[PDB]
Amino acid sequence: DIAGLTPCKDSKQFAKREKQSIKKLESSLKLYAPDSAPALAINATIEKTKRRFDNYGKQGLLCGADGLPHLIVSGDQRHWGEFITPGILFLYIAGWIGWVGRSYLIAIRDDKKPTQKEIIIDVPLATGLVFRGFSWPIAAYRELLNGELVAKDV
Amino acid sequence: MRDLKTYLSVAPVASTLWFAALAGLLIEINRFFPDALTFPFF
Amino acid sequence: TVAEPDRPLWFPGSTPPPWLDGSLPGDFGFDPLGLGSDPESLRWNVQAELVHSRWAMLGAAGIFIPEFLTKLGILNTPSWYTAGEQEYFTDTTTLFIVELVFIGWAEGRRWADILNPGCVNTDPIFPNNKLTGTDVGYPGGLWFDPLGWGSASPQKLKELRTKEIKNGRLAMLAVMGAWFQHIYTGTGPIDNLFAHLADPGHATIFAA
Amino acid sequence: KKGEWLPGLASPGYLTGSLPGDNGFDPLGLAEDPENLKWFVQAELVNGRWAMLGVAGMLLPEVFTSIGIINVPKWYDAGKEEYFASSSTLFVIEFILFHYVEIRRWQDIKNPGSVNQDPIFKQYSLPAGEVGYPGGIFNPLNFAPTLEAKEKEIANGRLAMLAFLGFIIQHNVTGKGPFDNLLQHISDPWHNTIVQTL
Ligand code: CLA
Ligand code: CLA
Ligand code: CLA
Ligand SMILES: CC(/C=C/C=C(C)/C=C/[C@@]12O[C@]1(C)C[C@@H](O)CC2(C)C)=C\C=C\C=C(C)\C=C\C=C(C)\C=C\[C@@]12O[C@]1(C)C[C@@H](O)CC2(C)C
Ligand SMILES: CC(/C=C/C=C(C)/C=C/[C@@]12O[C@]1(C)C[C@@H](O)CC2(C)C)=C\C=C\C=C(C)\C=C\C=C(C)\C=C\[C@@]12O[C@]1(C)C[C@@H](O)CC2(C)C
Ligand SMILES: CC1=C[C@H](O)CC(C)(C)[C@H]1/C=C/C(C)=C/C=C/C(C)=C/C=C/C=C(C)/C=C/C=C(C)/C=C/C1=C(C)C[C@H](O)CC1(C)C
Repeated sequence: DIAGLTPCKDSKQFAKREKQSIKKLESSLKLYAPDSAPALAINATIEKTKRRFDNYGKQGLLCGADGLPHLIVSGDQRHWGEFITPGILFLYIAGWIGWVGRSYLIAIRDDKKPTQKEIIIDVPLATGLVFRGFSWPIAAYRELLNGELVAKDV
Repeated sequence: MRDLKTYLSVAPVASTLWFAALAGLLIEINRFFPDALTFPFF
Repeated sequence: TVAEPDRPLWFPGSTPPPWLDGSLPGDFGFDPLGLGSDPESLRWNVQAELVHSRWAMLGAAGIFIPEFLTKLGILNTPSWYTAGEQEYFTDTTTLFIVELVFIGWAEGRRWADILNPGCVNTDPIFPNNKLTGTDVGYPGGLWFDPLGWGSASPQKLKELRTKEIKNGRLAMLAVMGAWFQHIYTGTGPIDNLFAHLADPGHATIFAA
Repeated sequence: KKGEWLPGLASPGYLTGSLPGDNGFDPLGLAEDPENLKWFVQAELVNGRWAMLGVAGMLLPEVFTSIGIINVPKWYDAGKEEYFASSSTLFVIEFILFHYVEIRRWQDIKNPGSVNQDPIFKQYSLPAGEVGYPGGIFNPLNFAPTLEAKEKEIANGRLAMLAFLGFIIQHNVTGKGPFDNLLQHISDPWHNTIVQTL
């Protein structure tokens, strides 16, 4: 397949890794009471490990010669879940954060003692401002088009 | 009360409460959807 | 405000805080931590105590009478504590979410007036209905004052509001006590009352 | 009394009820700028008209087919049915036709009245209306573009937009069209909601 990698569900090294992982935990479960707190905790993580391997298999990840799920970021549409849709989500959240911060800075820039509102947050103003980040992309686009995102005069 | 509200909004305390809330949120999210290497919904 | 200078205090002999001049219904000068030294915060907390006491009076009724009336064999209400999961015609989520929108709109109306007194009084469909009350927390209206029992000159009404708030403080403590009693023991409140009255010297919290 | 989305909250300063459908609803401060507002009123109108047409064509055929008059596919399937032409052919046709019409509309948004006249026949222009509601030939029955009439269009358009949101989310989590959803709910309501769906 892409870059010579093979679908983990059909790979052999990916399975071997899963069985080996599951094997060692089972050993930790032994030498204790069969239904003890520690034993119950070990069981829980065994089931968790089995779920993680099956989830990896289901999502169609690519496995190399070591059986480790490699991530493709070239833009192939069979793999947007690996980098590009999480990337769009990140860009959204980071723009939210930055836009809210910038909005706040602009709003408090007009007092006489603006540093007072920086070492001691005006939380009412901040809570009024936080939710504009939800629409930050449209606001920023229209601010760029308006020409008011970038300060002229500098 | 007013002054307690002020002090509770000083930068270090505001930021520790913010980051504790953020940590709680991320911890719970990964407690419900653990071992996530991708976005598998759409 | 009638600044009762010599009202009976919770701690006799000690001066009440300055922001508590007896203006509020049932003011006994109790604010050691000074949680209400701000006029806006004072107002907000007056609203909070009132709504808490009303909810808690409704809850104290709905806990203590059904089990005092099913202890005696009148009907068969289950234990108020585990009364949450005994299934009904639907699931808890459908009823909770349906009720949340229902309860939510009324709460929003209260917020609209708590933060802006007398700006939501009238009805959105038939604008001729006009909830009566002129004080925040005391909305009146045909809906909340059909009997008009306390629309008289501000004398009896002031002693009527104190009555409400005192019953309400008692109810808040009552409801919390039933929850604490139900967590510590494993019985019902009427059961605890009957036991402590059967053997007062020995059947108390110092029984574990 | 310009309408209030939240009875206890005052309305923003940039909104002054001049525009039809103004209920003081802009919590996120999206139109604090006049030019932003002027662009957004056009955006809302065109989105709402498209949504009206869209959920009309999405829902009305469904009840028409489910009461046994026509036999149309589901909207989430009708694209797969093959028609007299390839799908890509239809797509590029629509692309070229839409590109010319949208460009025209854009040129009038940017400079009102600059594209009123027919570019082929130099007679047959448009009467000087106002941006967003282009009268003339786009108004054959010649109804009165009254303010209350404009408000009705804005009110309906917003309802259609919410209806479309509902249609797509409903189909994504349920697995079927809108009318099947409604009849299957009102069949037994207390056990057919989102709670049971999720
Ligand atoms: C370093 C070289 C390079 C670069 C730059 C790219 C770039 C790209 N490749 Mg490619 N690729 C490469 C090398 C490269 N590739 C190589 C060497 C191979 C062979 C292994 C491939 C094989 C390959 C395949 C097989 C495919 C791609 C695809 C793609 C595209 C996927 C992303 C997309 O569709 O657009 C962007 C996606 C979006 C959803 C757009 C949303 C982004 C928004 C608009 C920006 C967000 C900003 C913010 C949140 C909001 C705006 C704010 C602002 C207004 C202020 C993309 C443009 C895919 C493709 O063809 O694309 C369709 C695909 O099929 N590539
Ligand atoms: C309003 C918050 C804010 C915003 C919008 C930006 C925006 C930007 N920063 Mg910056 N930065 C910030 C805060 C912010 N920064 C703080 C607090 C620091 C001190 C650590 C820095 C240190 C910094 C450096 C050293 C550099 C930038 C750079 C940049 C530019 C490139 C993006 C980047 O790499 O950032 C990087 C982001 C960081 C290094 C850390 C960000 C800190 C947090 C995430 C933001 C704080 C938000 C605020 C506390 C929330 C208050 C909201 C209110 C409601 C209370 C970009 C325009 C780079 C640049 O010059 O571009 C060419 C660059 O080299 N920033
Ligand atoms: C609202 C008033 C009220 C009343 C009338 C009662 C009555 C009773 N409680 Mg109870 N309780 C209350 C509140 C109340 N409680 C509150 C708020 C809590 C949470 C701390 C508790 C927690 C509690 C526990 C854990 C237990 C009881 C128990 C009991 C029974 C025996 C008393 C005892 O031994 O424990 C002492 C109870 C307390 C020290 C809490 C009382 C403190 C508040 C402030 C009430 C003060 C009374 C008030 C000032 C005067 C009442 C006015 C009027 C009705 C006379 C008894 C019938 C015991 C029982 O089950 O009997 C076997 C028991 O196990 N209560
Ligand atoms: C509201 C409430 C309870 C509501 C419960 C309801 C509605 C339950 C309804 C039910 O449906 C359930 C769910 C189950 C159903 O089967 C039955 C019922 C029962 C019908 C309790 C509040 C209970 C609230 C309580 C007890 C609060 C106590 C606060 C105190 C003591 C503070 C005092 C001070 O703050 C001052 C005033 C000044 C400061 O300076 C100093 C200090 C000391 C801090
Ligand atoms: C255009 C549209 C849909 C168009 C659909 C079409 C053409 C369907 C076409 C077809 O069906 C046919 C006919 C036949 C089928 O066989 C095939 C398809 C192809 C299926 C929906 C828009 C849908 C648009 C939607 C849902 C918009 C939602 C906007 C919201 C909620 C914004 C609210 C706020 O913005 C305010 C108002 C104020 C801000 O301050 C705060 C917030 C909260 C942000
Ligand atoms: C703790 C404990 C323990 C032990 O063991 C046991 C016991 C004994 C049980 C306990 C105790 C308890 C208690 C104390 C309780 C109390 C309560 C209360 C106070 C209530 C009130 C309660 C009160 C109440 C309800 C009241 C109510 C009122 C009302 C409805 C009114 C109404 C109305 C109005 C508005 C208006 C109009 O015009 C008139 C009318 C229509 C008429």
